[PDB]
Amino acid sequence: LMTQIPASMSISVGDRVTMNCKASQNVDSNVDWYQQKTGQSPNLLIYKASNRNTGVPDRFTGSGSGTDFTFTISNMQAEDLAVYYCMQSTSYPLTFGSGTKLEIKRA
Amino acid sequence: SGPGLVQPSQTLSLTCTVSGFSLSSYHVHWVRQPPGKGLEWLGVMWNDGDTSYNLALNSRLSISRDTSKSQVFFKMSSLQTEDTATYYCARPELPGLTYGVWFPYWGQGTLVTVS
Amino acid sequence: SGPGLVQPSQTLSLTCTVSGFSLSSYHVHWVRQPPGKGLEWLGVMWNDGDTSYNLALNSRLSISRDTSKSQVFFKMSSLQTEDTATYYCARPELPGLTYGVWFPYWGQGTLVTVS
Amino acid sequence: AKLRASHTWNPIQQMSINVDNQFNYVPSNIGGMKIVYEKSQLAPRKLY
Amino acid sequence: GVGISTGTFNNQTEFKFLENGWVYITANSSRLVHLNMPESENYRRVVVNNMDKTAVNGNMALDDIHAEIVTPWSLVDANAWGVWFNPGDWQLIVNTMSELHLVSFEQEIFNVVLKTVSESATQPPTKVYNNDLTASLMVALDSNNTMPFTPAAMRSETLGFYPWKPTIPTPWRYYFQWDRTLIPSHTGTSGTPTNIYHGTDPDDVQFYTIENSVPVHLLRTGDEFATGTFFFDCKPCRLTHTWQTNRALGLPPFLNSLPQSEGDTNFGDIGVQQDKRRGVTQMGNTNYITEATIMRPAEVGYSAPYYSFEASTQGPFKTPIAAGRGGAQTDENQAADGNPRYAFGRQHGQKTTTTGETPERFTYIAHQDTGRYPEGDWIQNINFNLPVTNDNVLLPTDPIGGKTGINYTNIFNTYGPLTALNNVPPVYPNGQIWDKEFDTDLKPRLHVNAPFVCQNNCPGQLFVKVAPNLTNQYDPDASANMSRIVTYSDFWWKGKLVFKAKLRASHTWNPIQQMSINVDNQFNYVPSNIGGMKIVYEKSQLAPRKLY
Amino acid sequence: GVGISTGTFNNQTEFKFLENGWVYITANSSRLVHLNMPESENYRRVVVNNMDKTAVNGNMALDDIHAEIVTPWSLVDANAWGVWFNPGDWQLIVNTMSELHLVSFEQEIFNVVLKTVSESATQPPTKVYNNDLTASLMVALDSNNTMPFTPAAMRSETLGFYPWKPTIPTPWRYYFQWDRTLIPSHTGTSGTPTNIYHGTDPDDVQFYTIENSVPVHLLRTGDEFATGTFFFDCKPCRLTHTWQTNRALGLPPFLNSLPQSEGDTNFGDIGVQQDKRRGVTQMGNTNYITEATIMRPAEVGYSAPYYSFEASTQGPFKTPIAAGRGGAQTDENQAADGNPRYAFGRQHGQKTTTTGETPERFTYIAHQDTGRYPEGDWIQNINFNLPVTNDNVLLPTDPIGGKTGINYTNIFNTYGPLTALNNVPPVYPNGQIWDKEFDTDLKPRLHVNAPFVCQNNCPGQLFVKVAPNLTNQYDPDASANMSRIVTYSDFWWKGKLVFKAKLRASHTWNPIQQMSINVDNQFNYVPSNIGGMKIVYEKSQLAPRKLY
Amino acid sequence: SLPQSEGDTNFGDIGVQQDKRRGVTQMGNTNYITEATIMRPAEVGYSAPYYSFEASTQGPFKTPIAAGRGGAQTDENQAADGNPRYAFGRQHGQKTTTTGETPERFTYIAHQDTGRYPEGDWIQNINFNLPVTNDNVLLPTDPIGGKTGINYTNIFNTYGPLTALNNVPPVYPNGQIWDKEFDTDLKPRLHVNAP
Amino acid sequence: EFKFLENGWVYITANSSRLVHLNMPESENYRRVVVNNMDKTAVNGNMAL
Repeated sequence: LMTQIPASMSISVGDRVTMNCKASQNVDSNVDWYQQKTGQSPNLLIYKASNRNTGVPDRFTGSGSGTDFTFTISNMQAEDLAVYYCMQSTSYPLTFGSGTKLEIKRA
Repeated sequence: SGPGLVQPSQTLSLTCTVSGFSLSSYHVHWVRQPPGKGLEWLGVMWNDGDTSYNLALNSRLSISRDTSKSQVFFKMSSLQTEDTATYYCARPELPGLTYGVWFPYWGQGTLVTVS
Repeated sequence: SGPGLVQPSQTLSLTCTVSGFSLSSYHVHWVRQPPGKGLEWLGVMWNDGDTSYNLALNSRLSISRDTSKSQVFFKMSSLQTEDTATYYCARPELPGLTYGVWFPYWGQGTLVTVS
Repeated sequence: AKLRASHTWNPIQQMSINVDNQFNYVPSNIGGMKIVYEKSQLAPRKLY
Repeated sequence: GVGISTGTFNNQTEFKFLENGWVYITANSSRLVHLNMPESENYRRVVVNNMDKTAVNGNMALDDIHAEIVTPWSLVDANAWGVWFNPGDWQLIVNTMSELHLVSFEQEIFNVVLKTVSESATQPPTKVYNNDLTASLMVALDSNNTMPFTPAAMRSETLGFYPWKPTIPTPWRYYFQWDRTLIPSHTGTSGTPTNIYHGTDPDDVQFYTIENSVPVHLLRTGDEFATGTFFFDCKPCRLTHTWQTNRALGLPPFLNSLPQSEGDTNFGDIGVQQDKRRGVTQMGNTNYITEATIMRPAEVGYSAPYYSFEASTQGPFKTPIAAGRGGAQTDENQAADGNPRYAFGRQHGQKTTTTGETPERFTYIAHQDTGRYPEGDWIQNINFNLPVTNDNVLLPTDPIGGKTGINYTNIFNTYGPLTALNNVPPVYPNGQIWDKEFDTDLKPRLHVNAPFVCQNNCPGQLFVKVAPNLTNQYDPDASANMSRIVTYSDFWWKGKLVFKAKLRASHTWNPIQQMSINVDNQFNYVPSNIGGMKIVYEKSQLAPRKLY
Repeated sequence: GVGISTGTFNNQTEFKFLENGWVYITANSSRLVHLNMPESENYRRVVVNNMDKTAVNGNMALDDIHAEIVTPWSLVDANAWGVWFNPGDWQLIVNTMSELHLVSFEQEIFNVVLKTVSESATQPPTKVYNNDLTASLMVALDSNNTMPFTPAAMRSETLGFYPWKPTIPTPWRYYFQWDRTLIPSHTGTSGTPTNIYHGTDPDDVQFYTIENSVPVHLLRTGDEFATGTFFFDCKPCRLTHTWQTNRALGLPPFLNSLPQSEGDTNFGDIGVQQDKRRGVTQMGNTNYITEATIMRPAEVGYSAPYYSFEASTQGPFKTPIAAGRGGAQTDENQAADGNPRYAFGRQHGQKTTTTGETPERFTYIAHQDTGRYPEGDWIQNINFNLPVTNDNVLLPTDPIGGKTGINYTNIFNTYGPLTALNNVPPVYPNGQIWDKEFDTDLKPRLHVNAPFVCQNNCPGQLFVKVAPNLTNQYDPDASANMSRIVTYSDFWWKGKLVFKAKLRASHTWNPIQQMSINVDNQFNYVPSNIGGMKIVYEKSQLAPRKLY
Repeated sequence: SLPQSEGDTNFGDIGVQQDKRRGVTQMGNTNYITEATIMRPAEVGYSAPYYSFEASTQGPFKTPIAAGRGGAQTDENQAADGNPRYAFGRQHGQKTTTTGETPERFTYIAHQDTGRYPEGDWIQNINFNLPVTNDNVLLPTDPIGGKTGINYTNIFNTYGPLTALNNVPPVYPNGQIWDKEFDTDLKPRLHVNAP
Repeated sequence: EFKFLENGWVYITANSSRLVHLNMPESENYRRVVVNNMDKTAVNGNMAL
């Protein structure tokens, strides 16, 4: 099914990163991403890649198709932080992946 | 639902009022951990349904009063918690098959139900 | 309701789901300014009601889908605003007559509707 | 007119009072009346 | 002989009509029956006991002890409403009809088959099946009723619904006569409650054994058996509940001032003071004549002591209630003032794919409104000094002997002069059709079970058992173990029932509640892709009517 | 009982004659039937879905989604022309006969047999077969038609042709009620088309289940079952196509000069100019009266929008066409203006030795000439300035909204005042015999399926299923898995049909096309040394006649 | 192939491919026989040009429609494909205490389901090259003469050979009982007024 | 009142009545009138208002 890696990312504000995923059964593009937006949470951002809407465009960007997906972050601020989730949508049932964990680099 | 053990009755209710699109039928009770899981997405009763583990059954009338039930008992010895129950509630599935898919918003953060 | 002038249609809807006690019948759409006013507290239709200024009529089914309507047009040239619509929703009146009375809680702060 | 007869396994929609219209049928204390509209063709049947 | 089959197979609903409102509802049904050979042989008397539970302090009754006589035979029987009717057909009866009458009943059995199992050992084993002509089946049916009686659903082990699925009868049994006495107990009780058994009074014993009474047609199979039709004797039943309670009996007082504006908080006025009103009354001193205090032609329903177990031969048992909980919305649990609550399973609900097993339960309320609501009842002295002081009257909050759960309401009764109520509404499809009537001479005025009662005698049942076989060995009249050839046999079953009913007619300005599909139950009626079925309960007494 | 067999076996064609041209064509047939026991048990509702195909952009309909209720039962049915007739017999009907009338139909079933399979394990295994007398077969047949209706060939899963080869019925099924909506799409479409399912309207549900309706004779086997004969009600059908098109309606203009030499490029002359001709006309300004422009008593056929899918509960579906492609020789593909094209296999063609499987397909044209040919149609203004300039008129080469495939012709219709056409010609032997008539009140003037239609009610079908068996185990009304004894049963089947027809008569100077053997198909009629068979299609409406 | 588990996302399979299916059809080239494409005994309802005013002695007037909007849930306004909408007042509704005056209006839908839903209709060439390219077919999104509101659907008609429908359902209590029948000889097959 | 017959045929017999008040018509002779409103068809647009 779906898993979510890399992890342990500490970044400066505004910088980019790549987040990716891998899956078995061929998912077309059903790939989705849920992003707090801390509160009321998780409050999905981009629909199946790619729709930049929700709630205003160009905060992040998704792209790619098929068994893989690459999640991308253009504008990083204190309005987004910590850890996020991915889904696959296929058949029965639904399934979730687990975890990224990106907090602003503080040192 | 609970509290607390081993299988007591009821205590899952929200949200009134305007609980979503009445399509026959809909969700979402949030669902679940949140890290999981879960819950293969209710139908409508004789026979339309249903969820992925037995005795998870759901039932309710989408007319007013717009409500929910039970829910439910079920097998709680795994210490799992979803204590709310708030809506919008995208496309369920069953209806669905866009393919699928997607889930806009939610509401009413942490309610936790004891083991 | 509106927006904006002089008497356009609809746009008052909330809240789904679990909108309150279904007693035949209930409130509360918040109501109103808030400094006022207002609104002498809906019945149920043929004939049970109703509100204090004409063409304020309300109607809805308390079964599921639990919803509301209209509401309504009505006479908006007084620039007044109640844009939500969230519940609990105490005792209406009609039922009531404790005597009266009292109103616990509310929800969903400021929604403002234009003149 | 002719009475219909069941031959199905299912019940069939009828008109009836509920709380949707709770009182659209009962007068108002001033003498109010409405007679709200009512949709009657209620009975599904086979076609071909 | 074997080269024919004489039967037919019918599940149908046909409405034949007559002149002036009388309509015969003629329903038929049928089922497929499979019947294991009874493993026991001789008649058998057994006494069951569980005592650690009555032993431990408390536990008024979590069980008692009974003694029964288990025959090898088995009972195929009617007398459910799920054996013939369909929630599809059930609609057109309850919407259009204000009354019922019962007429006639009959059964027959046709095209029997007998099979055989030969269990190999050295083989996997595989089960061989060779149809046996010369084996036999026993059929024993009495229209005298002499042999003792039960209906069956005090449980609902009765025949399965649907007519594509087989169903099995159940082994047949009846109570014997013993004596038992049990003393109370509770948590704080010290010492021993003295729970004892008490042998059997030899004065009175009934072993009733059908082979000593009633004939038995025997069947190998081409042959059929048919019981002629035995009529009923009954009184009708109303399908129309009575909403009017003791408020609506009378002519309401006359308003002297009529309210004005539309929309409501608008309250008329009785227009006079409480002192000067004029009318009949029953009360100690009336300068007061109210909407409450006034003479009514008679009461409705009866306040009964609830959860009070009177002791007898069996000691503890529950004292039933003939009314509904209508008017009481705050007391539920299951059937607070009593609302008979069926618990069945696997056969008429709890949708037919259910892993393992677990019962199924729903509280069936009444749709009749007669208020017995115990809260809000109290008593005054005859002086009527108002407002009344706490020392001169009672409340439900006042103990008895210093207790709490009791109010006073657990010890009360009325019933006597003026009371009345409506016959218990039929329920569906877990309910019962007819019930035999008691043997004694005082004939209780109703039953909290069946809608209809034969005032003379009801038709009997149909008993059946596989015919025994022996290979070679035996001892004459021996309770030692005689060997046997494991067999089983199936027979089709048909049934017929005749009704008579009258169409109701509007005379009101309002429409009336009916049953119908919606989205509440969207599909409680349509099968599930594995073959699931439910037949959820349905409440029928739907029709409001005038009362007085 | 078993020691007799009551039936007979008939495939014959006998011509009985009467006075004055009326001839009864009386055909009989019969088949051998083998019937697996249905593996499922309960009634079953299923929803089928395939969406990646409607998901990807484009693909108007390569499929939709349907929901059905699958019974265990199975349907043996008539209503093909390959079940009774022979391409040997078919000849003498179509050459000599100008009309048909339908009369009567009946069926019966005789000499049933039931068998059994006991599968060993330790053995190879070998399949044992022991004929079982006391097992049973169910037969359910309604002449009320109340239970829902299908014919079958929308596919042609119908009984096999030839009467030496067995054939099997097919499991029986019918549509349920759902809702679906689907938005367009194409290759260049961006975003998402929004393809969604939409639950079920609870207002309208039909579970129709025959056991709730129609009786069931049950059969062990010596016994027979026979349905009495239910007549038809119809209008005749012409076997004679109408060649005259809108050219031949009228009296042709008079030549003023007759050509001379034999052999042809020899062209007569209308003899007057275009201006001075005399006659009736309909047109904006006539100094012109042509062979084309002139008043005709009415039109023939109708120009219909082709390949236009209107949306409904099921959304996309094709809008049928009642005419033939006659007159259009340049458009084929398969059935361009529509020429219903049968696709069958393994059972009535694709010669009976075919490795693996693959469908069989032939485009069946019409033999009727009514020209709907869309090319060569356009419109003018009312001025008639000739020769006409490109800006004042239209061509099929002109887009709509800037498209290409569309001409204008995909959006057009006429039909209205003057139109008419001939009833669809019967086809053979993949076609259909009779068709039930719609329930609503406006009664479409024909069908693009069957030649004949019962205006009141058509005879019903014949339903059959093996009777169930259990060994020993069960749960009452359980959708869990009950064990079973795998069995199957065969029964012979007979059929009878009555026709009435009139001999045509010459009045022409010419002979007329007939069917006959040649070398084109030299042997499409004679078996192949392995036993091969085809029964190639054959086009019958062979006879030209006058029209107006 | 019959599905298995209870509860649904459970979808049966047609079990064959699209190419090898067997049955009757009407279409240009069939290696395809669908649930959609197949021969049906006749149609139901008719697609009619909507909001088209033909001119006569009175010039502009509306061309009525005999069907209901059943199957179309996204088009309402008032009576989109037509759903006759009564407007009355003071005498049979708008509850009998109403200050001043103002009409009363409710859209009466049909309860009959015959789908005329115009969205999701288009046409193909006779070649059937699939998946189809935008240049070879039509969409409701394509103008006529460069317009927008028109799709193609405002100019269309069928009705002709195979159509049929059910007599207009009576309505209540604003409807009509009986209606006199026209004087001419062709006697229209129904009325969109009286039962 | 519902009067019944044999085999499913049922006569539904309904009656009614009303009270009628009728002003005297103020006009007298038969009268032919033509109604016109054109500024609305005059202004561009407004197919038929």
